[PDB]
Amino acid sequence: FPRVKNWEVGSITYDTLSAQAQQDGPCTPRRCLGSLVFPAPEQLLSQARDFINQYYSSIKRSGSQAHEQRLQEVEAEVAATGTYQLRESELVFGAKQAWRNAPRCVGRIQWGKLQVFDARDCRSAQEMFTYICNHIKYATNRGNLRSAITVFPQRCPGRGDFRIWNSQLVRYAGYRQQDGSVRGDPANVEITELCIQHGWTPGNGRFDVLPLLLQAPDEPPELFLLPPELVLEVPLEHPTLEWFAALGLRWYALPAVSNMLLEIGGLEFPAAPFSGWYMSTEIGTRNLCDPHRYNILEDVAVCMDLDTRTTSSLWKDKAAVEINVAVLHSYQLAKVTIVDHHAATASFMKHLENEQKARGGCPADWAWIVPPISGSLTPVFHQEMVNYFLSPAFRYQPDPW
Amino acid sequence: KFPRVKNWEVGSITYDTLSAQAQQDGPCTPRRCLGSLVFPPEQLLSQARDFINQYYSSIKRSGSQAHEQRLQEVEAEVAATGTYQLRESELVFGAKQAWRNAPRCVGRIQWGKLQVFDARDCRSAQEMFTYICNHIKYATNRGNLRSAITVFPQRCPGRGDFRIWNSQLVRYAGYRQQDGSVRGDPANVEITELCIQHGWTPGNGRFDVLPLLLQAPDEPPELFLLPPELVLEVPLEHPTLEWFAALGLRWYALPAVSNMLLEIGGLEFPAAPFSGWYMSTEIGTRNLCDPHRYNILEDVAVCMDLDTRTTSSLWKDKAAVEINVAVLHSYQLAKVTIVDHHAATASFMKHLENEQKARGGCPADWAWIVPPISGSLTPVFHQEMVNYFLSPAFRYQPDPW
Ligand code: HEM
Ligand code: HEM
Ligand SMILES: CNCc1cc(-c2cc(C)cc(N)n2)cc(C(F)(F)F)c1
Ligand SMILES: CNCc1cc(-c2cc(C)cc(N)n2)cc(C(F)(F)F)c1
Ligand SMILES: C[C@H](O)[C@H](O)[C@H]1CNc2nc(N)[nH]c(=O)c2N1
Ligand SMILES: C[C@H](O)[C@H](O)[C@H]1CNc2nc(N)[nH]c(=O)c2N1
Ligand SMILES: [Cl-]
Ligand SMILES: [Cl-]
Ligand SMILES: [Gd+3]
Ligand SMILES: [Gd+3]
Ligand SMILES: [Gd+3]
Ligand SMILES: [Zn+2]
Repeated sequence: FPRVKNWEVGSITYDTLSAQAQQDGPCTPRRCLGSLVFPAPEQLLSQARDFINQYYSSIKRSGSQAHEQRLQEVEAEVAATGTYQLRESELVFGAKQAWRNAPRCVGRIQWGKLQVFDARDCRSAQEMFTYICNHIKYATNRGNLRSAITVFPQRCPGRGDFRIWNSQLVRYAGYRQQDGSVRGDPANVEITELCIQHGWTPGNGRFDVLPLLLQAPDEPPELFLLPPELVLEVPLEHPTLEWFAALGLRWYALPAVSNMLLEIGGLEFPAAPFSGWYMSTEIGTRNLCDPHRYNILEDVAVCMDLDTRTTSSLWKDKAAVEINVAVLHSYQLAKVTIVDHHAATASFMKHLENEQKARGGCPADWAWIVPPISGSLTPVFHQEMVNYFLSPAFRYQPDPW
Repeated sequence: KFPRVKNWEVGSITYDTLSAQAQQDGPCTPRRCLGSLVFPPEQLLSQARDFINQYYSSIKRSGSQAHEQRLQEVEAEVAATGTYQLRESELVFGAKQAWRNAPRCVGRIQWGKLQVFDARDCRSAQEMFTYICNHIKYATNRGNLRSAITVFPQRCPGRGDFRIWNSQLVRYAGYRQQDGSVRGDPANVEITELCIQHGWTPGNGRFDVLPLLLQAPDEPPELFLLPPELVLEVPLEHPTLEWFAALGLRWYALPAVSNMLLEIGGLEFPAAPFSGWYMSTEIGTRNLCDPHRYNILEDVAVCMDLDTRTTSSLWKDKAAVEINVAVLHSYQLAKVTIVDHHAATASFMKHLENEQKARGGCPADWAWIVPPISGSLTPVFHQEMVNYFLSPAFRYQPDPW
């Protein structure tokens, strides 16, 4: 059992939960690949059996009458149909556990507070869009954001997958330019090209909200525009740098990841978009300051009158701090839920403590948990962490194109 | 079997073929990644043979006269004595390789430029002290710092070992109180209590340079007051925050790690202090702002009149940046070599590209290469890395008590 130290306090714990790590990661004793971004009925049965065991533990009915009945039921159904169906309460529990198990998620203190929308009866891409609009409406909640997941029908033999082609429900277009630059978000060049290639009439702004490409089984993807008033956005201003508003920067309220696969008890939900609220560094630091994203850092430092001809002035660090201040100020002014990296990492420390008592450990990916600015100012920097894969889980999956 | 390694800022891909050589198993398994953990008789000939082959390939002299001859001499030496002595040039080449192979070292672009003082004829703590003193003065060089290592005698069976008890050659005292808490550096409370217990008269201050505890084989250590004119220190001031000087902060010029064990070709040097120059975040972020170190962050933020009542003002981030500015400015004013984390990480990316061409990869520990402030503002953040152990190497070792 790995010994885990907190270097700020001196605390020492043992991650006994990692011993139950089901699937295998990318590291070996020869080489750690922890920094890489992207590292049969009998086996369906053992995964299902384990998840059902998990579910009946959570309802304090382990080894009980209903527990055996469910195990027998699922085996009977896998024997008869090659698969099985989750009960509604199992789906809710499994979606929460998948969030709880997600090693790169700093917001997991919230894991038990998740609204699960059961769209497993969804029939078409048109119904899928309605479900998604309802998800967006509920989760946004006029700025008082609520964590939610909508679960579309599971992968099943004989039919194609439901897929949302967009990586998030809200994404800004990225248009390749006349010279070769990107106008808008360069992370979204590919999905933007697909939307146009699928009949979308592009804009030419820097913050054009993309349409959804929604794929019903064995169907080409279908284009759906989001009603402008469903997509809550936050114009970005800075509390003391009045010129900052003239940058015309915006970001959207709702982080809704839509391209990940939800795996529960061996069943796979390739379309299961989930959303919470932002941590300000995702926007201020990564989306706005990554060189390959909006890349505003130098322009902001220039406007700040910082000396950008030498690195030792720390103009990059000063400008990024003020971009993050602007993000926090702007979301608070708009009354849109947002958490700064200090509050978020402090709450994650409480999550690790809760999880140590609850399960004997917590899967955590240090390099993703530590914020991209001011890392060692947050308590998670000084916390050793053990990264491993538990199921139920959210998994990356190939793009459908 | 050759890890794909992507740089996410540029999109470029390489393969780490060098990882195929990793001798010492790291702490990770397919089951769980332990990458964030700080600290996770003829065997001698295999490592000697290997290291000798490394030497002769590096000088384009593999499979030619002097190579074979040297292979026999170590073979005969170990047969006749159970160990061997490194040639001068091999001690040199081995020290540079252990530095080159140090996965957590961001300054490895400098690995070819290293001054190696051969102290293998040393005998007694008095001899150590003048060797250490020669090193310190050469390395300090009136503030024009020069990377150096002094290699005290290797380890042999049946006889005690040379050890420096201090973790660094320059450490500040840590004094407990009428209330447990510490004045000075809390990192060094332990060695501070050993020095006092071995006869040193404790000062009262927050920046008393500790005396050295030097240990000749099979002897209790001997205290040594470092010549005060040989410990170059930098008073910390800020270029525009006039009151920053009044905080009385200082740091020393020379980072000289003196508790690590140098291993070359099977031989072990438990006393081999190496030094370079500081990266500014080490002082300004970790040493001065860690909660368990000097923990000055709130004191500077009070002086900057920052709103410390709400974490979302990012007052921690602002105070941290100014402390780092103060470090860089002070060292540059004192004309003491220092490198900021932007220059240091840009140089490390150049080092990665060089090493890719030279050796087919580079052991790099992402969590330590990425600086503790403004992580994603530096290029190494966006560089995937592979971590593994190559020989020769610097290894951690137990405290000699
Ligand atoms: C409630 C507020 C939430 C916050 C503040 C938050 C925070 C974060 C952040 C900052 C990341 C890293 C993103 C990046 O840097 O690209 C992340 C990843 C992630 N989050 Fe959360 N999140 C929240 C809610 C949720 C919810 C509701 C779910 C699912 C039910 C979820 C599941 C995930 C997953 C799966 C990842 C990727 C994890 C991995 O690959 O291991 N999060 N989260
Ligand atoms: C010349 C300027 C140098 C700079 C700026 C530099 C920078 C650094 C930094 C920032 C660390 C991280 C330590 C920490 O944060 O606790 C480090 C670690 C380390 N440095 Fe360097 N360093 C330099 C030279 C050297 C030299 C000359 C040697 C040895 C000959 C060396 C060997 C090491 C080793 C062995 C580690 C720990 C590696 C590990 O445990 O994997 N460095 N260095
Ligand atoms: C930072 N933008 C990209 C990104 C954001 C998020 C994310 C997701 C949620 C629910 C909240 C939040 N605050 N963030 C999750 C991921 C991924 F891919 F890891 F799941 C990626
Ligand atoms: C700031 N932490 C103290 C610390 C500093 C350094 C270090 C060493 C050298 C030669 C240069 C530098 N700039 N730093 C190396 C280590 C260790 F032990 F990891 F090797 C620890
Ligand atoms: C290459 C490196 O692993 C990559 O840039 C990672 C590092 N840590 C991260 N952490 C978070 N939260 N989000 C990210 O996108 C990344 N990117
Ligand atoms: C727990 C965590 O691994 C630990 O705090 C590490 C993280 N990265 C680091 N990186 C550097 N350069 N120095 C350090 O001391 C640490 N500490
Ligand atoms: Cl995002
Ligand atoms: Cl240090
Ligand atoms: Gd003004
Ligand atoms: Gd302009
Ligand atoms: Gd006043
Ligand atoms: Zn690992």
